[PDB]
Amino acid sequence: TQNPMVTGTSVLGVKFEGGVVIAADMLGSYGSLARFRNISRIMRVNNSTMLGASGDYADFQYLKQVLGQMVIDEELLGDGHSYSPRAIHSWLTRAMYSRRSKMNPLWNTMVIGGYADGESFLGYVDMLGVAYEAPSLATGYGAYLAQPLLREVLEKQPVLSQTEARDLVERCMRVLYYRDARSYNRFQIATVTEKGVEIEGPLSTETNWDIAHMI
Amino acid sequence: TQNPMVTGTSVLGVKFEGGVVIAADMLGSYGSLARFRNISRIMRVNNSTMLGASGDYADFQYLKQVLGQMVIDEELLGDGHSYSPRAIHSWLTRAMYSRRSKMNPLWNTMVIGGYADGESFLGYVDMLGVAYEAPSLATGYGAYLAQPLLREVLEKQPVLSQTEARDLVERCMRVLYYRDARSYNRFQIATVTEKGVEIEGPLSTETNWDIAHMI
Amino acid sequence: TTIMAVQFDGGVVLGADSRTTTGSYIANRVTDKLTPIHDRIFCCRSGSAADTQAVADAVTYQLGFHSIELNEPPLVHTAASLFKEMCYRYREDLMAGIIIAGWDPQEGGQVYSVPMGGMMVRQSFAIGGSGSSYIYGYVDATYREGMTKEECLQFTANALALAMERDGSSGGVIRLAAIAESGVERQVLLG
Amino acid sequence: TTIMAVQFDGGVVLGADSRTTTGSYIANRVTDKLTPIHDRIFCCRSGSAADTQAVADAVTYQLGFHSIELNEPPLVHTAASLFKEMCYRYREDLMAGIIIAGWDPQEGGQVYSVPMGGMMVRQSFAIGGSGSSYIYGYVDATYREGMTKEECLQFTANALALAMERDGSSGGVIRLAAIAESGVERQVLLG
Amino acid sequence: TTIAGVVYKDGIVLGADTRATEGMVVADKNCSKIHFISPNIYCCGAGTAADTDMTTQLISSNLELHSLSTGRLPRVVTANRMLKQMLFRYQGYIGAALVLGGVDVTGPHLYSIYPHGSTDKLPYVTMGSGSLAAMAVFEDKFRPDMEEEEAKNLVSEAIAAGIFNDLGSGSNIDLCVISKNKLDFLRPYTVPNKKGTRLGRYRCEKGTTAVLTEKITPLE
Amino acid sequence: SIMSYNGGAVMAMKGKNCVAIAADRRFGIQAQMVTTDFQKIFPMGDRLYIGLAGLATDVQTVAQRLKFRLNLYELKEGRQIKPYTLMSMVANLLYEKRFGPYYTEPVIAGLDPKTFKPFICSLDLIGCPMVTDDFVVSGTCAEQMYGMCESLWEPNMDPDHLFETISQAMLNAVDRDAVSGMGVIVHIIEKDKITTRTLKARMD
Amino acid sequence: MEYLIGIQGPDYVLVASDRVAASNIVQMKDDHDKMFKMSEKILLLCVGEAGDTVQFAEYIQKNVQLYKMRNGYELSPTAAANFTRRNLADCLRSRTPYHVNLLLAGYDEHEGPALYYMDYLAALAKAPFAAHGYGAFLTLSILDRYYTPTISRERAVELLRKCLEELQKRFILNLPTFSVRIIDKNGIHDLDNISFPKQ
Amino acid sequence: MEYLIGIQGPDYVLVASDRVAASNIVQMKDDHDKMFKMSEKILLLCVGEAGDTVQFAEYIQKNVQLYKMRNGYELSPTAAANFTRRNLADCLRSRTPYHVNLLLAGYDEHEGPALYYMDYLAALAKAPFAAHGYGAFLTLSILDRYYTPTISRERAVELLRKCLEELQKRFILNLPTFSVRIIDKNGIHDLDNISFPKQ
Amino acid sequence: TTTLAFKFRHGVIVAADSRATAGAYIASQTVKKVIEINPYLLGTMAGGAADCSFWERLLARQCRIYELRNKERISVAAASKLLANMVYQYKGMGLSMGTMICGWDKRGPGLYYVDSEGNRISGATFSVGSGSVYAYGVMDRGYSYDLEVEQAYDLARRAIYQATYRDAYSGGAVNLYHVREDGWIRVSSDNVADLHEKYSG
Amino acid sequence: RFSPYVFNGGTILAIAGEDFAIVASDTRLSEGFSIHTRDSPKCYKLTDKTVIGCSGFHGDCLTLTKIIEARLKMYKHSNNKAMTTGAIAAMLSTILYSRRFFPYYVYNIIGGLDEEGKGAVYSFDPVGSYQRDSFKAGGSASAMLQPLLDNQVGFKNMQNVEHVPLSLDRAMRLVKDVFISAAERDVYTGDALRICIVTKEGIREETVSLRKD
Repeated sequence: TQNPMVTGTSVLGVKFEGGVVIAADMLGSYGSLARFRNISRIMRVNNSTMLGASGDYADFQYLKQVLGQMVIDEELLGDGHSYSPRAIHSWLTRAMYSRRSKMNPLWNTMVIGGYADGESFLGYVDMLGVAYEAPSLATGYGAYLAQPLLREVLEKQPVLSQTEARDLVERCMRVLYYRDARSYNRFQIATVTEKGVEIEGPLSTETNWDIAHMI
Repeated sequence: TQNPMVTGTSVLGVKFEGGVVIAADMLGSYGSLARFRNISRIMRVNNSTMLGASGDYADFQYLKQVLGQMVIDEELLGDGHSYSPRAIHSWLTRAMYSRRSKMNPLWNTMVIGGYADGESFLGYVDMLGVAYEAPSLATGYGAYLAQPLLREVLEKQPVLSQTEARDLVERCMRVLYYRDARSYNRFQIATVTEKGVEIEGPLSTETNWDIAHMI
Repeated sequence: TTIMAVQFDGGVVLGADSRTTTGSYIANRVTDKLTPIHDRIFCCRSGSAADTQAVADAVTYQLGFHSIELNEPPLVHTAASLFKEMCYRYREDLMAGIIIAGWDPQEGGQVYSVPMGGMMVRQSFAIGGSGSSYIYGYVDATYREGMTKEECLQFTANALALAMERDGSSGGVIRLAAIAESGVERQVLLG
Repeated sequence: TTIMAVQFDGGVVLGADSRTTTGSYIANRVTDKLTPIHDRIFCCRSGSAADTQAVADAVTYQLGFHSIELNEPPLVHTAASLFKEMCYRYREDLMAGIIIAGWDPQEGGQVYSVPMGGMMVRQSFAIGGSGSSYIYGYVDATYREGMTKEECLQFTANALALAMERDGSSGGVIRLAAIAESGVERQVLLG
Repeated sequence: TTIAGVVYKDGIVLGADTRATEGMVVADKNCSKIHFISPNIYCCGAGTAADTDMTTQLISSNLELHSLSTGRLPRVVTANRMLKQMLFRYQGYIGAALVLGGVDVTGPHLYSIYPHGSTDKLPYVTMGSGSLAAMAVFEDKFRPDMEEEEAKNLVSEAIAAGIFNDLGSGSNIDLCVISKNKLDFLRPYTVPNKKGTRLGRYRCEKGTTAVLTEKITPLE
Repeated sequence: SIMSYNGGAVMAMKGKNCVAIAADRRFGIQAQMVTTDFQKIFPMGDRLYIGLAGLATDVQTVAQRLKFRLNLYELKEGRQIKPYTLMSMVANLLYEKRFGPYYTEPVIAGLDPKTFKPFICSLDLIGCPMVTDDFVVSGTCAEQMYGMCESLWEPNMDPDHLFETISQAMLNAVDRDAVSGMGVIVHIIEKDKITTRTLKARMD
Repeated sequence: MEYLIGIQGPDYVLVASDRVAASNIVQMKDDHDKMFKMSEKILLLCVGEAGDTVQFAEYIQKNVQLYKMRNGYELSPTAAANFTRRNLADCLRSRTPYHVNLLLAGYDEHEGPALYYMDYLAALAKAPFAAHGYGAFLTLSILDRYYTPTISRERAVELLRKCLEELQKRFILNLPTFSVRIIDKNGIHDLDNISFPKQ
Repeated sequence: MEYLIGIQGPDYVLVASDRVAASNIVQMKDDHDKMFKMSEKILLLCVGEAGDTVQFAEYIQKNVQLYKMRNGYELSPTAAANFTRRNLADCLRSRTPYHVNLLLAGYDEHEGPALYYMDYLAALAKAPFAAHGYGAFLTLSILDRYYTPTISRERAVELLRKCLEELQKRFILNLPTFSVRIIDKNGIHDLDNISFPKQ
Repeated sequence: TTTLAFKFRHGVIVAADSRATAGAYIASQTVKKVIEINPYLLGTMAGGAADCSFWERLLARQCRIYELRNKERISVAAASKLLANMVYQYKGMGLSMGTMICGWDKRGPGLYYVDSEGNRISGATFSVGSGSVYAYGVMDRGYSYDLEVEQAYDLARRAIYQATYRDAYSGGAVNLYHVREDGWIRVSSDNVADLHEKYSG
Repeated sequence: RFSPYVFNGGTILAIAGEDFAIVASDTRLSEGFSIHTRDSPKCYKLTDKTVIGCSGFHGDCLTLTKIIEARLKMYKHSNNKAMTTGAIAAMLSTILYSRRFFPYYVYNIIGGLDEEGKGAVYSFDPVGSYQRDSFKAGGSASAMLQPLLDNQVGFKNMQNVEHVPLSLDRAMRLVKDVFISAAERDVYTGDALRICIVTKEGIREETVSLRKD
């Protein structure tokens, strides 16, 4: 993709004790016009891993299609063997690299979250194929804005509980609602555990404007 | 002005027996957005000549100011002498040429119509200083569209009456409403005779759409 | 230019201006901007003209062939998928503002939108065209959940009226389309 | 960004969002986008910020000095003429969306508009700002000639509400200004 | 470079980080970014260093001149008007990202100046390259009418987050507090980063370098 | 770059009670050298030198201009100049050409005129001063001299180890550098005397 | 384009330019002179954009003659060199820069002989031997191979003979005749014009 | 840049190229040979991009030798000229064009001697005398004053001597040695190597 | 970058420096530029490391193929021809390569010069590189055909010393190879500063 | 528009000993003016006697690592033996030239043992040359690190300083000092240090922290 038409915005994900929470909003802005204000930007992959992305929404639909077909195929193998989330991460990295090697990149910014076999997993995939693991990921302007809250609390406390993690995600999305121009007060939280994968509904934020009464 | 912000559109003018009729519409479009749909694009100069213009409306306000001041000054001379319309045409041509010599052009397209001492006058002023006389003038796309109707009837009949001229102007403005993208169904007709200068109200057109019931 | 599709309980309602322009000159004063594909499914287009015409013809080809081979009436989401595949695989050269609507026996009336990129979404109402932003300004003001047919016709009538009135590219004459289970009822308003 | 001015019988009513942005980052969340010049005359700005701030300060200078020398309250059309001259003289470097409104003893409430070019016009209502196209879509739909003060407040509230809801640059909080013969009444609303 | 400003219940607490990079190499570990203006008004700069320096020295000279001509304490709004008029007079050629703060008779007043000439009065601002992290900490943990130690801890936290994010400073975050009566200025506030001790003595010796031509020149 | 037109490297290093300044000797156009005796360290009064690096035109011009203003100052006022005063003068001289900038990076190293206090600072091509405590460098090669001096510096240095430390730093950073070489001159000054030594550097 | 050589001795300076005034295809003039006698013991050479060469000769030559007629005596070579450098550095930062490549050859009663070296960016140099051009490359390897600071003038003439004979061996341009000067305790003495039949 | 004359006689062809293989500053090789004996009575010269010269020489030379071994006899000069022109016209409109400047010198039993003239745009010519480079410019005028269709070969050698003596007078490049061939009823006879001492 | 080559009565002398910079930054001081193709061939490195290394390695491969198929050692001109033919197929694509080919032949001495511009030429003296002109100067001072052995050694060594003394992009160890009738022999690898002390006086 | 490269930065060091090859690298991965992580080791353990470090563009580093591992397994599953060090160096040079006209933007250092059991550091360039040197510093901090190693490993520019063979723990304190001293001035260096030591008995690793900015 040379020119991204319909972009999303920042995606937040962080591990906790035996699970990964991912939250991204539901906005499909074109240029500055928030044209598609009710879209889904997280795919709930089969039972362990879970995907969220940024960049071109059409490319996300495309990779949604391809990953869905591959997951359906392994589940129809009937062998009792699944994809680890790290295997999905490797495949996606190779896919993005082979996209940009042919000078036709997929304009995305993807976050892979998974919990399989006791261990959580949270992987990152860039457009250029830059890919790594991290205890807390933040895309787009989130790496500029909501990343230091994650890096503050994880330095202050390396492990978490589910409630503290979810609350921290809520606070970061509030902050992104405050000062991202491409943002919207409607977001959805998605969560993986060993109990399965769960997508919560379109939550919102609670804002403050008491600094506006000053001059 | 290097980049015209708020442009007008085409101006039509034609002599007749002892008078000149000029009609232009009332639209102030910015780009494609018709932002100022009720504006005046004809200055009624003192008692004989009369001005209509196209292009940037702000420059038209500027020349309105300067010409108004010059006419006020000669009328405050109290000598009984006025500007002939041809003198105004000459002055405006020299003004535009000295404007464009400094590489800062006035983005306009001006038409000067006047009736003095038995003889009608209809002058043209370009942005580049190109200036001439004509029995019928047409600016912008009017020189592409309504020019051959004027030149058709003037070849078939070199003189006109006031009613025939006004009807022909009405038909040409109907045609310009049909196929100019920068056009609007609201125009005002201005007319000079020896009886003075008269600005008629915001007339409209009567359109046809019976070709639409075909496929 | 400005195209619009609104669904209701029974079916969907479409609408467009005409005014095919080239630059600042109008090349064509009256245009079938909306196009039949199947007997129950329409699409209305924007952007470039030749691109959308050729794509719509190929979609008509593939969709007619597939729906004859099924020996069943086609889905709407299927045609949306066809436009999605042809738009996304060969983007880069096209400028398509394709909006798919149409009644279905299984799923009722549906409206899909395919903008210039190639994403596909189902909507309850849609805008499209360069002069669609303004009525996109108030279509989220005037909309009420659960309209009738006449409320949709009056709604889109006021919409395309104001869009044609304000935008320079929009204008011309009003074409409407009402698609339901019963039949296809098209009409042309003027003045 | 999105600025608005509506007159009524007694006086005029203004309005703006706040949200001063730079690119995609918000530099400032709350802003006095409308500016006092005289005790009865406001202006609300758009385009670049520094341009409008310096122009408004110089207009405040010239108008205050002139109105002290007249020993009479100034006109609104005078201040509009001052903005016209200063905008037009440096149209090459400024980006001003200055809208002048204000009550006057001789002429009541008036609204003048000066866009980026440098032309000057008297209007009954005005839009302004990059996210103003949408409520410019329906400001010719909802407007009724001869409103009251409360109808103008509700009107501009709905206007700036929908503009702030839809445009990305617009948003924040609603600031209002009511100018009449009696006084100037400003308040900060949200909804 | 991450400067910040805030307004507590009485005055203004300013902070800074003092890594003056020239391109990609750390060129300085201690660069005073908190500049003098007046006995009550201070200023911080960002972006082009020498432009901010020359401009802030010129405006401080002019306000010293005006204040000594008047005979009372200066006003912050006069500094704001001079700065915005100067930066607009240079048409945005001079890049000077400024934070202006002082306490007048009316009280504390904080201004941020963007280098074209657009200015804002705010209860809290962040400027610089890593300003986003400090603005994150501000938008998370600001409340109106903070106390003294609360505001100092908050500003320290913000600049600390800017330092744990990229292009902060090695430096020991500088602070400055302006009240109605008491002006303070604290360079070595908190040193989080001790340098690691050297592991070998890589000291040269008295003669390990060949000398071609010596000279001795006595003095007084 | 334009700074890499004629090469150049200036190092200044602060010792315990004394200060050492050194520079390279090579002069030439982009790849063709010309001479090995081009002077870049100038005396500005007693026990205080200045070094100039970059384009040689601005080097000689700013050195003569600074000598002009320096003698006018020292004749209007009988005392000799303090180093902060010289720093402010060089900053003002460079900032007068704000948009017509000279291409130089002046380095000032001198002692106190009243006490024996050393002083180092450096400026940019528009007049940004920077006072430090360990060392300042300028010229084309930067990262080399930063790595060497951050490797070898100690706070309290006798002048011999000061001389050898700055010697090894200049030699190694010059041998890694391409466009700046062909000998090193070293000025090691103190309250009592002024020493100038030239090292046997590689002529390659 | 070409090069004029400038060999310095113990008590003499051996300068030698060419005589070529070609224009881009043809050699219009084969006895051109680039040698500008400033004073009784000060020479100057110039190569560059050939509209600037003449204007430098007018300005420098006549302003030095103005100093000589004003005060009572001849300049040092050092002050003359610095004055040329100053006028380059002043004429550079304008709308009208000069693009010339000079070198200066003087003789003092006290300093003895002196050789300088300009550039089109106004750089002074106190050189043992200077260079410009492509002959810069060739003549400086050969000359830097065979140099002695205490060299007699006939050894320098023989070295220059050899250097020109190795210039006519792998050079693309023509350069048929070189004129040669010398400066001594007396003044400017012109030696014979040095050409070679090549093959 | 460089030079090759193509004088046609009544019953002979006088070709003469140079021996220069310089690269952009220095003259790397002063005994270069651009003369490509195609057959017993057909010569070929080449000037252009010096990586293309050799590859064209390979192609043409070996395909003509291949023709000679195939059919049993020597080509006409005319068919060889047309074949070269044809291969330029095919090689131009591709991703790999050739930028060479040829001329062909042959001898027929029936047509006698023959001179052709290429260009980097594949143009045939049946010329009385041709040239290339900038000495082309000077020398065809010099040659065009003093031409006779019935000219003897020693007059042509003397004429070429005069033309070279006027080439070494106002030209910017060096060109020290020229090699000279001749074509007769016998074949390709190499004349003596023609250089000049200038001064 | 400065390389040279010249053949004479007793075989061929090839010398080179060992400095390979990167812009304004010196990478190494001991870059062995004279690529030993065979026990009877020596190739050089003239502009670009990877291109010279790759194409000369491929040429060594090809020459070994030729010998193992014909049981008869390849000539020098044939090797230069193969190198020029392999280089010509990427003309304009941005290869910088100005190497030299040296070796002993059935004809005896062989000295060619192959460019990425495809300027395959014979000759007697050559010098490639940024400071090659300096080597041309001092070499065409000291050149003859009837030279001795130690004279040619001193000629090449003095040449590389003057070249690296004037040019900035040259330095490091001075390699020195000598091509004989039977095979090539490395003479010495001498540092610049040692030569500066020896030859400065 | 789309630019195909981006600068991730990084610093890789190598020291060739008498019987050891030490390769160390920080684990900071950044981009522009941000930090992506503080754990991304540039080192990779190929065989029992080979450690490779890869800096520059990160995706090409990962891709190149995986391709090298594949060809290692191909050589093993074809020829019943592991590769040497120089064979791997030659193979990497063939790869880097095999994408000549769309290059990898990757600096590479392979350390390891030769067949004699001695240390060997093979440096590289983005286009595919290599050479057996004793020490290299690749990446952003190359110029901050080469002259100090020239002073200490090479014993250059010194007088009357004899040559002691570099022992192990001397090399360790050297590596620690150069990463601390370079982390003082670099912006692309810090947050950890992964030190790989190749002996005649395997590969050792060691984790040393740094300053957190």
